[PDB]
Amino acid sequence: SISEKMVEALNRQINAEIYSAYLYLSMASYFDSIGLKGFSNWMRVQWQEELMHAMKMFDFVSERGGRVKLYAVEEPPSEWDSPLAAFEHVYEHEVNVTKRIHELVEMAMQEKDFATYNFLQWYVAEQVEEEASALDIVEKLRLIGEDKRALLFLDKELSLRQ
Amino acid sequence: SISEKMVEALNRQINAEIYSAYLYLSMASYFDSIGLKGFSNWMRVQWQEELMHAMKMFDFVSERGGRVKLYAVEEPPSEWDSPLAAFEHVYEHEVNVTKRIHELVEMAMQEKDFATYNFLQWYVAEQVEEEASALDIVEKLRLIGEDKRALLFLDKELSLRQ
Amino acid sequence: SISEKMVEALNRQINAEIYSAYLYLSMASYFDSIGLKGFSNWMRVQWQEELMHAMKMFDFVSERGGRVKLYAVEEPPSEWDSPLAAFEHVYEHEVNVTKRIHELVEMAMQEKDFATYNFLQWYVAEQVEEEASALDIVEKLRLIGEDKRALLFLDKELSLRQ
Amino acid sequence: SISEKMVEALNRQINAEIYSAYLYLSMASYFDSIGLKGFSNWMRVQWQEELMHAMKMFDFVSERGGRVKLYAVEEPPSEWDSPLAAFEHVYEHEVNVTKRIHELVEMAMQEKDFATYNFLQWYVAEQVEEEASALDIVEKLRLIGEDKRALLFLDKELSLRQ
Amino acid sequence: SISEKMVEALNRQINAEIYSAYLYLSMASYFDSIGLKGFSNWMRVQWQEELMHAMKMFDFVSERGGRVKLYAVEEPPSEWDSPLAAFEHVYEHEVNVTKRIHELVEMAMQEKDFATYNFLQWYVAEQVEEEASALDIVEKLRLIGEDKRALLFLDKELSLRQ
Amino acid sequence: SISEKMVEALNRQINAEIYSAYLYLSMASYFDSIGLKGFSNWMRVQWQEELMHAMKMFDFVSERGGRVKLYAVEEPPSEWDSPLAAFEHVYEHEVNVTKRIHELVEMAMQEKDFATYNFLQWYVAEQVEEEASALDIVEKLRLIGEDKRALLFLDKELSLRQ
Ligand SMILES: [Zn+2]
Ligand SMILES: [Zn+2]
Ligand SMILES: [Zn+2]
Ligand SMILES: [Zn+2]
Ligand SMILES: [Zn+2]
Ligand SMILES: [Zn+2]
Ligand SMILES: [Zn+2]
Ligand SMILES: [Zn+2]
Ligand SMILES: [Zn+2]
Ligand SMILES: [Zn+2]
Ligand SMILES: [Zn+2]
Ligand SMILES: [Zn+2]
Repeated sequence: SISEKMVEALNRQINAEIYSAYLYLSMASYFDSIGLKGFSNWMRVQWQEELMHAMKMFDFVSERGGRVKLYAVEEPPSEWDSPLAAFEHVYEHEVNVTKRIHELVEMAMQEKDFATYNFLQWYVAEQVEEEASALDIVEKLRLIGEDKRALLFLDKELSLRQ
Repeated sequence: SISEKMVEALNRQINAEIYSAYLYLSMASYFDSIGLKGFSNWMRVQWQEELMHAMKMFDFVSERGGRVKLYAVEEPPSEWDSPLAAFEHVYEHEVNVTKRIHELVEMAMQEKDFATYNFLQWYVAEQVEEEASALDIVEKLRLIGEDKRALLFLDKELSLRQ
Repeated sequence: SISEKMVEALNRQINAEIYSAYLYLSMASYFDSIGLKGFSNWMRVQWQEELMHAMKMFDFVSERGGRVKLYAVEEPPSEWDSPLAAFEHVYEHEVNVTKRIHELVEMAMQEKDFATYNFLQWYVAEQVEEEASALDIVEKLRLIGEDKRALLFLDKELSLRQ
Repeated sequence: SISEKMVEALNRQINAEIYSAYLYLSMASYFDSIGLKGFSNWMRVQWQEELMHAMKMFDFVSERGGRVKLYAVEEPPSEWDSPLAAFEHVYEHEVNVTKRIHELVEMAMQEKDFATYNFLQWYVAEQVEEEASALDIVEKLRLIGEDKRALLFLDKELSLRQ
Repeated sequence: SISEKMVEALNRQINAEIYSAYLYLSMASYFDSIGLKGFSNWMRVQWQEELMHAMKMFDFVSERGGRVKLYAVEEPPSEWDSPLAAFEHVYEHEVNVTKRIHELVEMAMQEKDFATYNFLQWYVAEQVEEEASALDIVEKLRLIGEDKRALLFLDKELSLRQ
Repeated sequence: SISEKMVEALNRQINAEIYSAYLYLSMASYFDSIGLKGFSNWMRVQWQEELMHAMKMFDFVSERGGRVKLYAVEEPPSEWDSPLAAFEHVYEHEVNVTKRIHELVEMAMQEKDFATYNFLQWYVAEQVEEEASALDIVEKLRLIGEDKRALLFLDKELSLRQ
């Protein structure tokens, strides 16, 4: 029954989801600059999805009678060494988001805030996919190496994402 | 071929459109906090629309051969004295966005960047609608004054925005 | 931001577009009077179209924050020497309408009223069609000459205008 | 009111568009000859597109009251050293096309020929896509280098163009 | 199989078909200059068709393993004394075309190039229609003489061609 | 512009595909002799399919303007120690065919004969299925050993092939 500490922690996480969106938008611009439009498209859809994660939590906080406060969204990095390094960064970033969602879950249960626990279980399950989807692309890119035809094949797969 | 100056200016405007979106999202939280879900709905539509403004320019910059650089999105104000004050802030903000667009249009003309000039005409037209829509709500709020039943009539009208 | 000078000029042009309509309605009566019901139809369609030209500008003036003032609509002439003379007048009239639109365009450019400038571009494009459509009929009526059978063929063709 | 000079210049551009088509049709022959049917298909589409560009300006010139004069279409080159070299020539050719459309735009601004100026804005925008589309393929071929499997992957992509 | 002799002769016929197209494009501008939009429609459809006759041969040469070489397209005549004179010129040009097609047929057969012989039969049959359609309109214009309504009736009939 | 060398290598592979068919027909007669009419059926289906492989390549060489030259089809072996040994011969024969296909593919790429490369990709993918199908059956026959009912069960399953 929503505490100030919970609302603050969720507002910080709204900020981290928007930051996640903006990181991937910056990667969209990186992949565009190196001609990989399929990879770009993947990042743009991820930036759309992260903003939906944020908005789902924005509505939740407000539905619970809490007040959403918005914080600065930081300037994201703009360059990566390669496609592999970008997706390794996606994976480590998402692993980190996972850690934060788990601390939120533990904070909810500590306060016996069952509505927040139940609402967060959606993110727990979405984090499982985020990490697996990023990891699978890291592994493909590791196999691919410098094979250009394979890089383009993957770029076409990623094109299809909606 | 687009100049570095013109790319930097569009990049700063992409940032101003994202901040616009973010201002409106902050307003949405303010309207929720005062029990005006219709006004809040209107702001949430406007936040999606400003992000569309931003992405149209984001795609144009790279289509032109330029590189988008993303900057920090500043923490927006979070309180307004009244619905009327919020919408006066919307109107003044949009008038100043128009000033920024027109300065872009001038800088394109000065550089004979016909491509950018042409592209920006969409924003010139769009700001006419932005300023009018805001101003119409300011004028209704002035006509309404402190009549709260008429405020809630407007609130219902705005909840219909899609 | 839209100047009083630009408003007044748009208001005079609205008057000119309604007078155009009224001039074509008068020609319609003239063509009925000499048994050319197709020519009459063409003028009735043109009267409806000029009114649409006027209303589009009517809506723009308030959208920009100005106020439309409506002025008297002048009594139009009512006889022409021939179908050709009537259509040469149509063509010259439209040529003069174009000159007036291009003058608004210049006044908007001089004021850096980009909004109004962009809006006027539709009228720019539309006068191209207006001049050519009239001129095509003028040219046919010159080719036709005094051949009344050919005149009536043209009358039946114009009766098809929707 | 459309000037002789502006007519000529537009007639010469109609020629340049037809030659563009023809050059692309030559490149389609070349691509067929080295067994790249997708690249050939892309060039056939582009030949049809350039003729549409030409026919748009052909129609405008007579709609403005001018007279199209048709000039000889020059023999295009028939061979390139590589697919990459053909597409570098596409990009350069389109950048040079853009320069001529922009000169047309200034000649229109200079003569206060707003009607032509406005009609040319379509070609301004279309040259943005024409340059980007060609540069994207140039950059792809530079990434592909000598990898013939990757080249054939790009050849299949380009088959899809309609 | 296909000989260099046969390819050269087909490449020159591809040129002649394109020149046919371009000739008919020139006549389109002529008819447009004298206000006959139906006639001009007919000439634009013919230009499209002649280009299709050309592309059909272009694709055949290439399918047979031959190489299409494109040559310059010569500046067509731009003026005729009358509609009748323009259609007599159509009729005579197509008569000459039919003679060259019959010559190609004979060359194929002398060479025992049975694939080319069979392919050109399409053109044999098509030249039958081309000549007859042109001659039908020549005879119609001959009857019409100076009758203005009859000229305008035929013009409308020709406006229906697609 | 398919080379003489490529044509000869393809003719040799037509001969190899016909011999493949003939080998399998001989294995049909063998399986017939030891009473396994499902195994026989599988071999007759394979004989028919290898003949289709051959005829697809016969048609390709001819469609490219090349000339198919047919060579002697050698006498195949007529006896095998057991069903297991027949299917191991099948397996190793197909692995040998795969190796010949990969050499044709590399010749094609060496010559930049992309139409032959692309055609050959059908055989590359078919050879994957051929090896897998034969190996699956080898593996089942090793598990089977001398178990009479398991052999009969596998025989009935091979009966069903069409
Ligand atoms: Zn997220
Ligand atoms: Zn995520
Ligand atoms: Zn905006
Ligand atoms: Zn806005
Ligand atoms: Zn009008
Ligand atoms: Zn008008
Ligand atoms: Zn073009
Ligand atoms: Zn182009
Ligand atoms: Zn023809
Ligand atoms: Zn013909
Ligand atoms: Zn086979
Ligand atoms: Zn096989």
